[PDB]
Amino acid sequence: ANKPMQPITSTANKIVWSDPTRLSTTFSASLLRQRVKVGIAELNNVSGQYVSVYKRPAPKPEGCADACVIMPNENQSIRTVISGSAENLATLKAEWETHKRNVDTLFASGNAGLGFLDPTAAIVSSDTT
Amino acid sequence: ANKPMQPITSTANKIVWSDPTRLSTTFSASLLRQRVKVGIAELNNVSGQYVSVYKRPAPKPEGCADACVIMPNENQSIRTVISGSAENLATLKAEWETHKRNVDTLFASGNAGLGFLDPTAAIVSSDTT
Amino acid sequence: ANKPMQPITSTANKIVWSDPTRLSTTFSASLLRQRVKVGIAELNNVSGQYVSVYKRPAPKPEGCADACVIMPNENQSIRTVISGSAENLATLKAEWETHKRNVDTLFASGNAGLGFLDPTAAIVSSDTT
Amino acid sequence: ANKPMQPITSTANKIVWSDPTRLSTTFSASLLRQRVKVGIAELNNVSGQYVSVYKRPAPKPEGCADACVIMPNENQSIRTVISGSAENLATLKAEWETHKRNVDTLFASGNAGLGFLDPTAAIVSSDTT
Amino acid sequence: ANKPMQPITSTANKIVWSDPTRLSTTFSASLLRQRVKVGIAELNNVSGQYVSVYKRPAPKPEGCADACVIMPNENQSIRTVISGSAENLATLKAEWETHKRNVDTLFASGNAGLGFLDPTAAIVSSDTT
RNA sequence: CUAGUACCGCGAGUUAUCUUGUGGUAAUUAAAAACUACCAGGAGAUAACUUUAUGAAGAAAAGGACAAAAGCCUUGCUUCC
Repeated sequence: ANKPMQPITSTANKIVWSDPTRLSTTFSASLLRQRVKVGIAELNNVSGQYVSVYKRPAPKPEGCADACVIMPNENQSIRTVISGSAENLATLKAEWETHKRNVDTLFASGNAGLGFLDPTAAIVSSDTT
Repeated sequence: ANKPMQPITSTANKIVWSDPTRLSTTFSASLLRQRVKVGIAELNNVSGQYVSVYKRPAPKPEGCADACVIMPNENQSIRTVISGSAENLATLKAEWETHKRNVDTLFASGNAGLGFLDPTAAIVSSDTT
Repeated sequence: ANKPMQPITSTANKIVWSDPTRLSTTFSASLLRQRVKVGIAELNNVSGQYVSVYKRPAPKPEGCADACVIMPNENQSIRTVISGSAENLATLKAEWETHKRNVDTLFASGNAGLGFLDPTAAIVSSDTT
Repeated sequence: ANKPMQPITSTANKIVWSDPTRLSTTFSASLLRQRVKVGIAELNNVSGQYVSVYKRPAPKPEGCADACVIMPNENQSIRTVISGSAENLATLKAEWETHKRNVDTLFASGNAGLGFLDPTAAIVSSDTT
Repeated sequence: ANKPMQPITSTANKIVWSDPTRLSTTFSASLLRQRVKVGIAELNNVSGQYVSVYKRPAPKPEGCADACVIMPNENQSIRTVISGSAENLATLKAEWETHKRNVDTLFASGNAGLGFLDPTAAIVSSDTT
């Protein structure tokens, strides 16, 4: 039951969503479409840039029930860019799906968030046996 | 019990742990292997430096309960460097054990931390009778 | 038991012990008291340096050995420094055994003295669960 | 009873005592030994400077005590210098004995502490009748 | 049952092992991967430098092992370099296997180790009849 | 008192972090009086680099004599620093 956003800046190359209850949080997606001559063939390349921004209150040190004592907000941001030829969209979606698993198995379930990299983490590619 | 730290940076020359609860707490172990020349014999020397760091906020003058403002924190650092030939590790451990007791006599049980030195403390060497 | 040392050089800040039978073995403790001031608080910082020195003969020809080979000697040293304010000394002692515990589980039980590092070793915090 | 101090800095001339509970409380003694000649005979004069320092917090309460209003300390210093040849040390102790009573009359029992001189106060000499 | 080693230092392109009992013994594996351009047949090349180092004491005089006399150890080194395209690795393994056969002919079975070269020994090709 | 005895010092620079806090930049103030935002900056603690004490090591490419070279030298790079 997440709060849905509404578009704010609608443009042929950029749309920004923001939450009515919390105007601070945003999610903006921008596309840059380009035509590429990779070799003896002309191809249409697209680079979609998706960024989600959230301003959250700081840790709120313990034993501080007082309401109007207010801390500043840090910067929780996530940026993603997807670059690939349009005709290879079907196989590109496989890349996006497996990219999520690699990040999740390394950061979500792993400890990459705290700042530690696990060389023995098991990550796999899109290609299957 | 105690919350176990988890490594944040790992390297064959140094490893740094940190408390996931608070990142200020730190315990870093570093090594410096060295090949040391003695009389017609070559011996492998290892010098391991171990540092434990804690940020403790103020002494918090008692009487009144703490108002919710952060106290500037001081550094409580314990640094330990152990140097010796690798092959004499068996006897160096005994030297480490008696070293712990000697410091405990001066500091854990004495008033060394307050800045006082007792020239009558009982100090026992690694060699036994 | 172990042979006690007697004080050698009683200085304003440094006292050095030494075994009467073996003058090579020493245990010197030096104190440095500093006047440090933090936010609206006056602190007495104490940095205690403790050095344990032992000169150990070489591994001694393996296989066997007589009682007249007398190999050269090599330096075994252990230095620890304890830095912090005396105002919160009682809690400063808390990480001392924790620092003792962390090094023991990493160097005594482990093989860090040889030159190895164990990124998966159990390192526990001073604070309690 | 009274909490004893421990020596801090030891020197051939000066030794400083400080209280473990209150590091600021201080009793320092410094001696300057010198040879002087008056009746074509050398005399070994000893000058002993004794200083006692305490930091009494000024009378903070004004009806209101409160948990943690902390207002600064004041200087309470007592310095005594004892001079005279060690040859007449036996009678010089009696001089110290008399000096104590004379000061006690003016200050300990009288109102010299308030800042008043009593001309008719009873003052007696070391020499007895 | 040969003694197993564990890695000493890790690097992006270098791993070394050493025996805990004897730190002198080492085994270094270093890789160098580089992009090789060919006649419009792109290839990936690797260069593996494998070094085995042993410090062995010089041979004691014949007919006497009793006397625990230590000769200064000498350096024994075996270094191997493998270069080739990763695509042709499968047949390159046969190259390595054949290389062993030729060396064993001169070195192990033969006496090329003593400094004597035999232009008669059978040297077989990698490919089969 | 002064051959000695004995006594004294332990530190460089740059950068960042924390604490203290000298001035300046403007505000309320007739005001750089004093609180505030920034900088410079005296001081104490910590971290990184050149280099100090005193620095030391790790070859793998190049040139130097030479066959374009390696082995004899240094430099690229790194380590506590």
